[PDB]
Amino acid sequence: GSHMAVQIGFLLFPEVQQLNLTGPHDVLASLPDVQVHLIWKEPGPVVASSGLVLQATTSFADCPPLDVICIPGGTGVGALMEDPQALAFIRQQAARARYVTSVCTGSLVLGAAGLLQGKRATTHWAYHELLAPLGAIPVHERVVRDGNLLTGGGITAGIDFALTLAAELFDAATAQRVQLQLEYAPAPPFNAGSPDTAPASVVQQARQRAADSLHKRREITLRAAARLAA
Amino acid sequence: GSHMAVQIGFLLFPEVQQLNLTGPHDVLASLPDVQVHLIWKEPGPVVASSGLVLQATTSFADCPPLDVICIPGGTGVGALMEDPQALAFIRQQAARARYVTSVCTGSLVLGAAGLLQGKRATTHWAYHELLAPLGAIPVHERVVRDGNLLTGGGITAGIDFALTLAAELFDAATAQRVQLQLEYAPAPPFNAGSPDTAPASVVQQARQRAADSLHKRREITLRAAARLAA
Ligand SMILES: [Cl-]
Ligand SMILES: [Cl-]
Ligand SMILES: [Cl-]
Ligand SMILES: [Mg+2]
Repeated sequence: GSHMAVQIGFLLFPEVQQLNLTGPHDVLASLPDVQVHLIWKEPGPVVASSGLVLQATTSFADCPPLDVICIPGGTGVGALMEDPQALAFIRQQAARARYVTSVCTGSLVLGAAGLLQGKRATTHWAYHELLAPLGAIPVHERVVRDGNLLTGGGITAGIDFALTLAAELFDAATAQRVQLQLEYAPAPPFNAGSPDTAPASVVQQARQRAADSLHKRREITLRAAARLAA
Repeated sequence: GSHMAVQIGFLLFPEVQQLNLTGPHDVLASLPDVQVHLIWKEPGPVVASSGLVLQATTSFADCPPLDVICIPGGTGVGALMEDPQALAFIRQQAARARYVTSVCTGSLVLGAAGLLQGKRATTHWAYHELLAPLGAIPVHERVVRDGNLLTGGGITAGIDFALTLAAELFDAATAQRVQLQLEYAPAPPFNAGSPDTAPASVVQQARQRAADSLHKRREITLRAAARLAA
Protein backbone atom coordinates (compact mmCIF):
# COMPACT_ATOMS: atom_id res chain seq x y z
CA GLY A 1 0.00 0.00 0.00
CA SER A 2 0.79 3.69 -0.42
CA HIS A 3 -0.84 6.80 0.99
CA MET A 4 -1.21 8.14 -2.57
CA ALA A 5 -2.67 5.01 -4.22
CA VAL A 6 -5.40 5.77 -6.80
CA GLN A 7 -8.68 3.96 -6.08
CA ILE A 8 -10.63 2.96 -9.20
CA GLY A 9 -14.05 1.37 -8.86
CA PHE A 10 -16.29 -0.36 -11.40
CA LEU A 11 -19.92 -1.18 -10.73
CA LEU A 12 -20.40 -4.92 -11.33
CA PHE A 13 -24.07 -5.90 -11.73
CA PRO A 14 -26.01 -8.88 -13.11
CA GLU A 15 -26.19 -8.76 -16.91
CA VAL A 16 -23.30 -6.34 -17.29
CA GLN A 17 -21.72 -6.56 -20.75
CA GLN A 18 -18.44 -7.89 -19.45
CA LEU A 19 -16.12 -6.28 -22.02
CA ASN A 20 -17.30 -2.84 -20.79
CA LEU A 21 -15.61 -3.73 -17.49
CA THR A 22 -12.81 -6.10 -18.51
CA GLY A 23 -11.39 -3.95 -21.32
CA PRO A 24 -10.91 -0.90 -19.11
CA HIS A 25 -9.90 -3.07 -16.15
CA ASP A 26 -6.84 -4.33 -17.97
CA VAL A 27 -5.79 -0.84 -19.10
CA LEU A 28 -6.23 0.79 -15.70
CA ALA A 29 -4.98 -2.02 -13.44
CA SER A 30 -1.64 -1.67 -15.31
CA LEU A 31 -1.06 1.86 -13.97
CA PRO A 32 1.28 2.65 -11.07
CA ASP A 33 -0.10 2.20 -7.52
CA VAL A 34 -3.73 1.74 -8.63
CA GLN A 35 -6.17 -0.50 -6.77
CA VAL A 36 -9.22 -1.58 -8.77
CA HIS A 37 -12.45 -2.48 -6.99
CA LEU A 38 -15.43 -4.35 -8.45
CA ILE A 39 -18.46 -3.18 -6.49
CA TRP A 40 -21.88 -4.70 -5.89
CA LYS A 41 -24.34 -5.25 -3.04
CA GLU A 42 -21.97 -7.83 -1.56
CA PRO A 43 -18.68 -9.43 -2.63
CA GLY A 44 -19.12 -12.60 -4.65
CA PRO A 45 -20.09 -13.97 -8.05
CA VAL A 46 -22.03 -11.83 -10.53
CA VAL A 47 -23.12 -13.23 -13.93
CA ALA A 48 -22.47 -11.14 -17.03
CA SER A 49 -24.80 -11.14 -20.01
CA SER A 50 -22.77 -13.75 -21.90
CA GLY A 51 -22.87 -16.14 -18.94
CA LEU A 52 -19.28 -15.38 -17.93
CA VAL A 53 -19.07 -15.19 -14.13
CA LEU A 54 -17.22 -12.23 -12.59
CA GLN A 55 -16.53 -11.59 -8.91
CA ALA A 56 -17.28 -8.45 -6.93
CA THR A 57 -14.48 -7.57 -4.49
CA THR A 58 -16.38 -5.17 -2.21
CA SER A 59 -19.85 -4.16 -1.14
CA PHE A 60 -21.21 -0.67 -1.63
CA ALA A 61 -20.94 -0.18 2.13
CA ASP A 62 -17.26 -1.13 2.41
CA CYS A 63 -16.02 0.47 -0.79
CA PRO A 64 -13.44 3.17 0.02
CA PRO A 65 -13.70 6.69 -1.39
CA LEU A 66 -12.99 6.39 -5.11
CA ASP A 67 -10.79 8.58 -7.24
CA VAL A 68 -12.47 7.14 -10.34
CA ILE A 69 -15.94 5.61 -10.53
CA CYS A 70 -16.85 3.79 -13.76
CA ILE A 71 -20.28 2.45 -14.71
CA PRO A 72 -20.09 -0.26 -17.42
CA GLY A 73 -23.06 -0.85 -19.66
CA GLY A 74 -25.10 -3.93 -20.43
CA THR A 75 -28.60 -5.34 -20.44
CA GLY A 76 -28.63 -4.91 -16.67
CA VAL A 77 -28.59 -1.11 -17.01
CA GLY A 78 -32.39 -0.92 -17.13
CA ALA A 79 -32.74 -2.32 -13.61
CA LEU A 80 -29.86 -0.15 -12.35
CA MET A 81 -31.58 2.99 -13.63
CA GLU A 82 -34.30 2.35 -11.02
CA ASP A 83 -32.09 0.79 -8.31
CA PRO A 84 -32.10 3.34 -5.46
CA GLN A 85 -29.21 1.68 -3.63
CA ALA A 86 -26.96 1.76 -6.68
CA LEU A 87 -27.97 5.28 -7.68
CA ALA A 88 -27.36 6.60 -4.16
CA PHE A 89 -23.91 4.96 -4.09
CA ILE A 90 -23.07 6.53 -7.45
CA ARG A 91 -24.16 10.00 -6.33
CA GLN A 92 -22.20 9.68 -3.07
CA GLN A 93 -18.99 8.58 -4.78
CA ALA A 94 -19.41 11.20 -7.52
CA ALA A 95 -19.52 13.98 -4.88
CA ARG A 96 -15.73 13.76 -4.38
CA ALA A 97 -14.40 11.57 -7.21
CA ARG A 98 -11.73 13.06 -9.44
CA TYR A 99 -13.41 11.38 -12.43
CA VAL A 100 -16.99 10.20 -12.92
CA THR A 101 -17.10 7.85 -15.87
CA SER A 102 -19.00 5.25 -17.87
CA VAL A 103 -18.77 3.00 -20.89
CA CYS A 104 -21.57 2.17 -23.29
CA THR A 105 -25.06 2.21 -21.69
CA GLY A 106 -23.48 2.94 -18.30
CA SER A 107 -24.02 6.60 -19.14
CA LEU A 108 -27.78 6.02 -18.93
CA VAL A 109 -27.19 5.12 -15.28
CA LEU A 110 -25.21 8.32 -14.73
CA GLY A 111 -28.17 10.09 -16.37
CA ALA A 112 -30.72 8.43 -14.10
CA ALA A 113 -28.56 9.46 -11.13
CA GLY A 114 -28.87 13.13 -12.23
CA LEU A 115 -25.22 13.50 -13.16
CA LEU A 116 -25.54 14.40 -16.86
CA GLN A 117 -27.83 17.44 -16.64
CA GLY A 118 -26.55 19.99 -19.13
CA LYS A 119 -23.48 17.87 -19.93
CA ARG A 120 -22.25 16.50 -23.25
CA ALA A 121 -22.10 12.69 -23.27
CA THR A 122 -22.22 9.59 -25.46
CA THR A 123 -23.45 6.00 -25.15
CA HIS A 124 -23.94 2.89 -27.29
CA TRP A 125 -25.12 3.89 -30.77
CA ALA A 126 -28.33 1.82 -30.46
CA TYR A 127 -29.53 3.74 -27.36
CA HIS A 128 -28.09 7.17 -28.12
CA GLU A 129 -31.51 8.89 -28.26
CA LEU A 130 -32.09 8.08 -24.57
CA LEU A 131 -29.44 10.57 -23.39
CA ALA A 132 -31.46 13.72 -24.07
CA PRO A 133 -34.44 12.95 -21.78
CA LEU A 134 -31.92 12.48 -18.94
CA GLY A 135 -30.69 16.02 -19.53
CA ALA A 136 -27.53 15.18 -21.45
CA ILE A 137 -26.60 16.82 -24.73
CA PRO A 138 -25.81 13.82 -26.99
CA VAL A 139 -22.55 13.85 -28.93
CA HIS A 140 -21.57 11.16 -31.46
CA GLU A 141 -17.92 10.72 -30.53
CA ARG A 142 -16.24 7.66 -29.11
CA VAL A 143 -14.95 9.31 -25.90
CA VAL A 144 -16.62 12.50 -24.60
CA ARG A 145 -15.25 14.61 -21.75
CA ASP A 146 -17.19 17.30 -19.90
CA GLY A 147 -15.16 18.58 -16.94
CA ASN A 148 -14.54 15.53 -14.76
CA LEU A 149 -17.14 13.43 -16.61
CA LEU A 150 -15.84 10.95 -19.16
CA THR A 151 -18.22 8.79 -21.18
CA GLY A 152 -17.35 6.15 -23.76
CA GLY A 153 -19.36 4.84 -26.67
CA GLY A 154 -20.51 1.29 -27.15
CA ILE A 155 -18.69 -1.79 -25.75
CA THR A 156 -15.21 -1.77 -27.32
CA ALA A 157 -14.96 2.00 -26.87
CA GLY A 158 -14.00 1.12 -23.30
CA ILE A 159 -10.42 0.48 -24.48
CA ASP A 160 -10.12 3.93 -26.11
CA PHE A 161 -11.84 5.47 -23.08
CA ALA A 162 -9.45 3.82 -20.66
CA LEU A 163 -6.31 4.86 -22.55
CA THR A 164 -7.64 8.44 -22.59
CA LEU A 165 -8.25 8.26 -18.85
CA ALA A 166 -4.80 6.76 -18.28
CA ALA A 167 -3.16 9.77 -19.93
CA GLU A 168 -5.24 12.14 -17.79
CA LEU A 169 -4.32 10.37 -14.54
CA PHE A 170 -0.65 10.07 -15.53
CA ASP A 171 0.76 11.20 -18.88
CA ALA A 172 0.87 10.31 -22.57
CA ALA A 173 4.04 8.20 -22.22
CA THR A 174 2.37 6.01 -19.58
CA ALA A 175 -0.73 5.51 -21.74
CA GLN A 176 1.51 4.70 -24.72
CA ARG A 177 3.40 2.07 -22.73
CA VAL A 178 0.10 0.42 -21.78
CA GLN A 179 -1.14 0.59 -25.38
CA LEU A 180 2.05 -1.17 -26.54
CA GLN A 181 1.82 -3.83 -23.81
CA LEU A 182 -1.74 -4.52 -25.00
CA GLU A 183 -0.55 -4.49 -28.64
CA TYR A 184 -3.51 -2.20 -29.31
CA ALA A 185 -2.97 -1.52 -33.00
CA PRO A 186 -6.43 -2.64 -34.10
CA ALA A 187 -7.03 -3.95 -37.62
CA PRO A 188 -10.68 -4.95 -37.79
CA PRO A 189 -11.40 -7.56 -40.48
CA PHE A 190 -14.62 -5.72 -41.46
CA ASN A 191 -15.74 -2.07 -41.45
CA ALA A 192 -19.05 -2.57 -39.59
CA GLY A 193 -18.22 -1.04 -36.21
CA SER A 194 -20.40 2.05 -36.77
CA PRO A 195 -23.99 2.33 -38.04
CA ASP A 196 -22.58 4.84 -40.54
CA THR A 197 -20.18 2.32 -42.15
CA ALA A 198 -21.81 -1.08 -41.61
CA PRO A 199 -23.88 -2.56 -44.45
CA ALA A 200 -27.40 -1.19 -44.29
CA SER A 201 -28.83 -4.71 -44.05
CA VAL A 202 -26.62 -5.33 -40.99
CA VAL A 203 -27.78 -2.07 -39.38
CA GLN A 204 -31.40 -3.09 -39.90
CA GLN A 205 -30.66 -6.53 -38.40
CA ALA A 206 -29.08 -4.90 -35.36
CA ARG A 207 -31.97 -2.46 -34.85
CA GLN A 208 -34.53 -5.26 -35.14
CA ARG A 209 -32.62 -7.36 -32.61
CA ALA A 210 -32.60 -4.38 -30.19
CA ALA A 211 -36.16 -3.07 -30.69
CA ASP A 212 -37.78 -4.80 -27.72
CA SER A 213 -34.97 -3.72 -25.39
CA LEU A 214 -35.06 -0.15 -26.70
CA HIS A 215 -38.83 0.00 -26.12
CA LYS A 216 -38.51 -1.20 -22.52
CA ARG A 217 -35.49 1.01 -21.81
CA ARG A 218 -37.29 4.07 -23.18
CA GLU A 219 -40.13 3.52 -20.72
CA ILE A 220 -37.59 3.28 -17.89
CA THR A 221 -35.73 6.38 -19.13
CA LEU A 222 -38.89 8.48 -19.20
CA ARG A 223 -39.75 7.48 -15.62
CA ALA A 224 -36.23 8.34 -14.50
CA ALA A 225 -36.47 11.65 -16.36
CA ALA A 226 -39.80 12.56 -14.71
CA ARG A 227 -38.18 12.01 -11.32
CA LEU A 228 -35.45 14.50 -12.30
CA ALA A 229 -38.03 16.98 -13.63
CA ALA A 230 -39.94 17.04 -10.32
CA GLY B 1 -28.43 -27.85 -25.31
CA SER B 2 -28.98 -26.71 -28.90
CA HIS B 3 -27.64 -29.94 -30.37
CA MET B 4 -25.99 -28.41 -33.46
CA ALA B 5 -24.31 -25.63 -31.46
CA VAL B 6 -20.63 -25.03 -32.12
CA GLN B 7 -18.71 -26.10 -29.01
CA ILE B 8 -16.03 -23.50 -28.19
CA GLY B 9 -13.59 -23.95 -25.34
CA PHE B 10 -11.10 -21.56 -23.75
CA LEU B 11 -8.37 -22.81 -21.47
CA LEU B 12 -8.66 -20.81 -18.24
CA PHE B 13 -5.52 -21.04 -16.12
CA PRO B 14 -3.92 -19.29 -13.17
CA GLU B 15 -2.23 -16.05 -14.25
CA VAL B 16 -3.98 -15.84 -17.60
CA GLN B 17 -4.05 -12.35 -19.07
CA GLN B 18 -7.78 -11.99 -18.67
CA LEU B 19 -8.43 -9.80 -21.74
CA ASN B 20 -7.02 -12.58 -23.99
CA LEU B 21 -9.99 -14.65 -22.82
CA THR B 22 -12.71 -12.08 -22.08
CA GLY B 23 -12.36 -10.16 -25.36
CA PRO B 24 -12.79 -13.17 -27.64
CA HIS B 25 -15.34 -14.68 -25.26
CA ASP B 26 -17.68 -11.68 -25.59
CA VAL B 27 -17.33 -11.76 -29.41
CA LEU B 28 -17.91 -15.50 -29.82
CA ALA B 29 -20.62 -15.85 -27.19
CA SER B 30 -22.63 -13.30 -29.25
CA LEU B 31 -22.92 -15.78 -32.14
CA PRO B 32 -26.01 -17.91 -32.76
CA ASP B 33 -25.90 -21.53 -31.72
CA VAL B 34 -22.61 -21.63 -29.87
CA GLN B 35 -21.81 -22.92 -26.39
CA VAL B 36 -18.66 -21.53 -24.77
CA HIS B 37 -16.76 -23.46 -22.07
CA LEU B 38 -14.02 -22.26 -19.70
CA ILE B 39 -11.83 -25.25 -18.92
CA TRP B 40 -9.34 -25.98 -16.17
CA LYS B 41 -8.37 -29.00 -14.09
CA GLU B 42 -11.61 -28.57 -12.10
CA PRO B 43 -14.47 -26.06 -12.18
CA GLY B 44 -14.26 -23.04 -9.91
CA PRO B 45 -12.41 -19.76 -9.42
CA VAL B 46 -9.20 -19.06 -11.33
CA VAL B 47 -7.32 -15.81 -10.67
CA ALA B 48 -5.97 -13.88 -13.67
CA SER B 49 -2.64 -12.07 -13.65
CA SER B 50 -4.23 -8.69 -12.80
CA GLY B 51 -6.17 -10.15 -9.87
CA LEU B 52 -9.47 -10.32 -11.75
CA VAL B 53 -11.22 -13.56 -10.74
CA LEU B 54 -12.73 -15.78 -13.45
CA GLN B 55 -14.62 -19.07 -13.09
CA ALA B 56 -13.91 -22.34 -14.89
CA THR B 57 -17.10 -24.11 -15.94
CA THR B 58 -15.69 -27.62 -16.50
CA SER B 59 -12.78 -29.91 -15.80
CA PHE B 60 -10.59 -31.39 -18.53
CA ALA B 61 -12.21 -34.77 -17.91
CA ASP B 62 -15.79 -33.48 -18.22
CA CYS B 63 -15.28 -31.15 -21.18
CA PRO B 64 -17.18 -32.25 -24.29
CA PRO B 65 -15.42 -32.67 -27.64
CA LEU B 66 -14.74 -29.18 -28.93
CA ASP B 67 -15.23 -27.69 -32.36
CA VAL B 68 -12.88 -24.81 -31.39
CA ILE B 69 -10.14 -24.90 -28.78
CA CYS B 70 -8.61 -21.53 -27.87
CA ILE B 71 -5.56 -20.95 -25.66
CA PRO B 72 -5.30 -17.40 -24.23
CA GLY B 73 -1.91 -16.06 -23.25
CA GLY B 74 -0.57 -14.63 -20.03
CA THR B 75 2.09 -14.84 -17.37
CA GLY B 76 0.77 -18.31 -16.54
CA VAL B 77 1.76 -19.82 -19.89
CA GLY B 78 5.27 -20.68 -18.66
CA ALA B 79 3.80 -23.16 -16.20
CA LEU B 80 1.41 -24.51 -18.83
CA MET B 81 4.26 -25.20 -21.24
CA GLU B 82 5.51 -27.89 -18.82
CA ASP B 83 2.13 -29.01 -17.37
CA PRO B 84 1.58 -32.58 -18.68
CA GLN B 85 -2.14 -32.61 -17.82
CA ALA B 86 -2.87 -29.31 -19.56
CA LEU B 87 -0.77 -30.23 -22.59
CA ALA B 88 -2.56 -33.60 -22.84
CA PHE B 89 -5.94 -31.86 -22.79
CA ILE B 90 -4.81 -29.49 -25.55
CA ARG B 91 -3.43 -32.31 -27.69
CA GLN B 92 -6.55 -34.48 -27.35
CA GLN B 93 -8.89 -31.61 -28.22
CA ALA B 94 -6.66 -30.48 -31.10
CA ALA B 95 -6.51 -34.03 -32.48
CA ARG B 96 -10.07 -33.73 -33.79
CA ALA B 97 -11.15 -30.07 -33.31
CA ARG B 98 -12.38 -28.19 -36.37
CA TYR B 99 -10.22 -25.17 -35.37
CA VAL B 100 -7.13 -24.99 -33.16
CA THR B 101 -6.53 -21.44 -31.97
CA SER B 102 -4.74 -19.08 -29.58
CA VAL B 103 -4.35 -15.44 -28.66
CA CYS B 104 -1.17 -13.73 -27.55
CA THR B 105 1.35 -16.01 -25.79
CA GLY B 106 -1.16 -18.87 -25.90
CA SER B 107 0.57 -19.86 -29.15
CA LEU B 108 3.64 -20.71 -27.07
CA VAL B 109 1.47 -23.32 -25.35
CA LEU B 110 0.38 -24.72 -28.72
CA GLY B 111 4.10 -24.79 -29.56
CA ALA B 112 5.02 -26.66 -26.39
CA ALA B 113 2.25 -29.16 -27.21
CA GLY B 114 3.95 -29.82 -30.55
CA LEU B 115 1.16 -28.26 -32.60
CA LEU B 116 3.13 -25.55 -34.43
CA GLN B 117 5.82 -27.67 -36.09
CA GLY B 118 6.19 -26.23 -39.59
CA LYS B 119 3.12 -24.04 -39.06
CA ARG B 120 2.68 -20.30 -39.58
CA ALA B 121 1.83 -18.50 -36.34
CA THR B 122 2.08 -15.23 -34.44
CA THR B 123 2.18 -14.23 -30.76
CA HIS B 124 2.67 -11.12 -28.62
CA TRP B 125 5.31 -8.89 -30.20
CA ALA B 126 7.55 -9.00 -27.11
CA TYR B 127 7.82 -12.81 -27.20
CA HIS B 128 7.79 -13.37 -30.96
CA GLU B 129 11.36 -14.74 -30.99
CA LEU B 130 10.18 -17.77 -28.96
CA LEU B 131 8.09 -19.18 -31.84
CA ALA B 132 10.97 -20.49 -33.98
CA PRO B 133 12.51 -22.84 -31.36
CA LEU B 134 9.09 -24.50 -31.09
CA GLY B 135 9.18 -25.22 -34.83
CA ALA B 136 6.82 -22.48 -35.95
CA ILE B 137 7.15 -20.33 -39.05
CA PRO B 138 6.98 -16.94 -37.25
CA VAL B 139 4.72 -14.45 -39.04
CA HIS B 140 4.62 -10.76 -38.07
CA GLU B 141 0.90 -10.25 -38.62
CA ARG B 142 -1.97 -9.67 -36.21
CA VAL B 143 -4.10 -12.70 -37.19
CA VAL B 144 -2.47 -15.70 -38.93
CA ARG B 145 -4.36 -18.61 -40.53
CA ASP B 146 -2.67 -21.86 -41.57
CA GLY B 147 -5.17 -24.59 -42.38
CA ASN B 148 -7.36 -25.08 -39.32
CA LEU B 149 -4.87 -23.17 -37.11
CA LEU B 150 -5.67 -19.54 -36.31
CA THR B 151 -3.45 -17.46 -34.02
CA GLY B 152 -3.72 -13.88 -32.84
CA GLY B 153 -1.07 -11.42 -31.74
CA GLY B 154 -0.76 -9.70 -28.40
CA ILE B 155 -3.70 -9.07 -26.02
CA THR B 156 -6.19 -6.86 -27.89
CA ALA B 157 -5.54 -8.78 -31.11
CA GLY B 158 -8.02 -11.22 -29.57
CA ILE B 159 -10.90 -9.03 -30.82
CA ASP B 160 -9.69 -9.04 -34.43
CA PHE B 161 -8.92 -12.77 -34.15
CA ALA B 162 -12.39 -13.52 -32.82
CA LEU B 163 -14.19 -11.58 -35.55
CA THR B 164 -12.11 -13.45 -38.15
CA LEU B 165 -13.04 -16.75 -36.51
CA ALA B 166 -16.71 -15.68 -36.33
CA ALA B 167 -16.82 -15.16 -40.10
CA GLU B 168 -15.24 -18.58 -40.68
CA LEU B 169 -17.73 -20.31 -38.34
CA PHE B 170 -20.75 -18.43 -39.72
CA ASP B 171 -20.29 -15.81 -42.47
CA ALA B 172 -19.20 -12.22 -43.03
CA ALA B 173 -22.69 -10.79 -42.41
CA THR B 174 -22.85 -12.47 -39.00
CA ALA B 175 -19.39 -11.25 -38.02
CA GLN B 176 -20.35 -7.73 -39.16
CA ARG B 177 -23.47 -7.80 -37.01
CA VAL B 178 -21.35 -8.70 -33.96
CA GLN B 179 -18.84 -5.98 -34.84
CA LEU B 180 -21.68 -3.43 -34.98
CA GLN B 181 -23.15 -4.64 -31.68
CA LEU B 182 -19.68 -4.25 -30.10
CA GLU B 183 -19.34 -0.83 -31.79
CA TYR B 184 -15.86 -1.95 -32.84
CA ALA B 185 -14.74 1.09 -34.83
CA PRO B 186 -11.60 1.79 -32.81
CA ALA B 187 -10.18 5.29 -32.41
CA PRO B 188 -7.08 4.87 -30.25
CA PRO B 189 -5.91 8.09 -28.56
CA PHE B 190 -2.26 7.26 -29.29
CA ASN B 191 -0.38 5.41 -32.05
CA ALA B 192 1.81 3.18 -29.84
CA GLY B 193 0.10 -0.19 -30.32
CA SER B 194 2.92 -1.76 -32.33
CA PRO B 195 6.70 -1.62 -31.84
CA ASP B 196 6.85 -0.28 -35.39
CA THR B 197 4.82 2.86 -34.61
CA ALA B 198 5.39 3.47 -30.90
CA PRO B 199 8.13 5.91 -29.87
CA ALA B 200 11.44 4.08 -29.47
CA SER B 201 11.54 5.27 -25.85
CA VAL B 202 8.24 3.45 -25.22
CA VAL B 203 9.49 0.29 -26.94
CA GLN B 204 12.53 0.36 -24.65
CA GLN B 205 10.36 0.83 -21.55
CA ALA B 206 8.13 -2.10 -22.57
CA ARG B 207 11.14 -4.32 -23.33
CA GLN B 208 12.71 -3.57 -19.95
CA ARG B 209 9.43 -4.28 -18.13
CA ALA B 210 9.16 -7.64 -19.94
CA ALA B 211 12.80 -8.63 -19.47
CA ASP B 212 12.52 -10.85 -16.38
CA SER B 213 9.49 -12.68 -17.80
CA LEU B 214 11.22 -13.15 -21.15
CA HIS B 215 14.29 -14.58 -19.42
CA LYS B 216 12.21 -17.16 -17.54
CA ARG B 217 10.08 -17.97 -20.57
CA ARG B 218 13.12 -18.49 -22.81
CA GLU B 219 14.49 -21.15 -20.44
CA ILE B 220 11.11 -22.93 -20.37
CA THR B 221 10.81 -22.66 -24.14
CA LEU B 222 14.16 -24.33 -24.78
CA ARG B 223 13.26 -27.18 -22.42
CA ALA B 224 9.87 -27.59 -24.10
CA ALA B 225 11.51 -27.52 -27.54
CA ALA B 226 14.02 -30.24 -26.69
CA ARG B 227 11.11 -32.45 -25.58
CA LEU B 228 9.62 -32.16 -29.08
CA ALA B 229 12.46 -34.35 -30.43
CA ALA B 230 10.38 -37.36 -29.37
CL1 LIG C 1 -31.93 -7.74 -45.66
CL1 LIG D 1 2.53 -13.24 -21.54
CL1 LIG E 1 7.04 -17.80 -17.76
MG1 LIG F 1 -21.65 -31.02 -33.05
